[PDB]
Amino acid sequence: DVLMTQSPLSLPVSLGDQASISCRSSQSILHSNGNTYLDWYLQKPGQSPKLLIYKVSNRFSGVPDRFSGSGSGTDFTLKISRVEAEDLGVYFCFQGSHVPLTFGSGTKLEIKRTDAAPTVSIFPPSSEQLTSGGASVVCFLNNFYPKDINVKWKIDGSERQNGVLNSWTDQDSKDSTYSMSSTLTLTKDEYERHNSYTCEATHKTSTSPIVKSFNRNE
Amino acid sequence: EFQLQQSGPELVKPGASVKISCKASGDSFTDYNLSWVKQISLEWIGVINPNYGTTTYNQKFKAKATLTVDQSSSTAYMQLNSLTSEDSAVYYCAFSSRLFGYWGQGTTLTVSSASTTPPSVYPLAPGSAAQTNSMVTLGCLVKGYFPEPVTVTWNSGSLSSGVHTFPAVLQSDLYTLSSSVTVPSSTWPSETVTCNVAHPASSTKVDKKIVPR
Amino acid sequence: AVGIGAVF
Repeated sequence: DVLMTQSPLSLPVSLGDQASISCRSSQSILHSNGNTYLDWYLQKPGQSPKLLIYKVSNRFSGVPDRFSGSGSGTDFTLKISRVEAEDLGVYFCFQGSHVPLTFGSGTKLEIKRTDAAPTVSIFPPSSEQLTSGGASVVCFLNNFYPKDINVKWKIDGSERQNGVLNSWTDQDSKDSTYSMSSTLTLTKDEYERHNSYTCEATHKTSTSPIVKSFNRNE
Repeated sequence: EFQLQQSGPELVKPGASVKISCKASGDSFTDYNLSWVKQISLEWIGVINPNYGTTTYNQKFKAKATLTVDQSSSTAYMQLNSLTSEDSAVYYCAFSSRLFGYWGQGTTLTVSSASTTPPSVYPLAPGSAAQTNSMVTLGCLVKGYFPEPVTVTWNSGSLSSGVHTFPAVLQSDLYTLSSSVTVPSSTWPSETVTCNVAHPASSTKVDKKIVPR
Repeated sequence: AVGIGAVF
């Protein structure tokens, strides 16, 4: 198969910045008929991908001229001369020359803002849930930037990984931050077996883990 | 005119099969073909030319997918066989012609052994009291339901600033969703904060007031 | 030809 890779995977920009996204194929995308079926797509959240550039450098009708494509063979580049807000989203390159047709992994064009430390909140199981027989501990990590964050659960000081469900929001339209929810689900017996429950976040805004805990018996 | 229509969301049990559809209509094109693309990350499954019935597959999907055409109605179909959780995804139909292409809205497929199951709604209240002039974060945990969607609001939609509702996640055949809301310490608990959860498929409506522990 | 299946 022809493998397509994009660089960078994440591209934070300010509005008005120039943006460049590259695509490399493992074999040449030039078809024997002379055409190079290299396309560029933009996908906005909750929407279908939309064609921007086809066959390396042809702007599809209606696509603004701030978008341009170049390259040949195995190396291709999409350029945005001046990024506008409607441009934010995930960009995919696509090769349609060689079966199986393949896509790059995508590049997220996002808004750059100042760093923001997460607001971390931890919650014990509700009495409702305990009455029903289960025990979930919840940790919200809210309104942070940049988007890269890692969360670790510790029970009585030991890391726990089974029973964890994580969910992430898209970049906020108003303050350009990200948020994350982590839910550790235990049996009620397990919850009653341990006392100290800790949510630990690793984020660029602190050199040490950002910790929130509670003791069950308090 | 031009229209590209895909069939609606599908819920299927593991090991079962499903057949979804795509139709291009209008007076704006002659020859065309229809490709199927999977998104969990885009993957091309195959292509069918409805006017000739010719198909080309991604060998990866040769057993998993069968592309057909109902030439009576000009409707293309993709059958996905012997479903596993690997197959839960959005499936796009992508139209190609001499002068333009176009992607449909997508068909979501969810694989689960669960029948319709109402959610349990749990309040998330802080275990420690709040300092003066601080922000307090409350939450709502919505667990064990099927299928999507559940809806969550706060104070019947009158609490909208400072809300984060997190996308639902399917795990062990059931969904979990959560929602947080942040308010000044001077407003809770002195004013009530309630998460309102609705699950249309089970005709469920739950109001859970967040009370201090 | 334009679109995912333009080569066919």
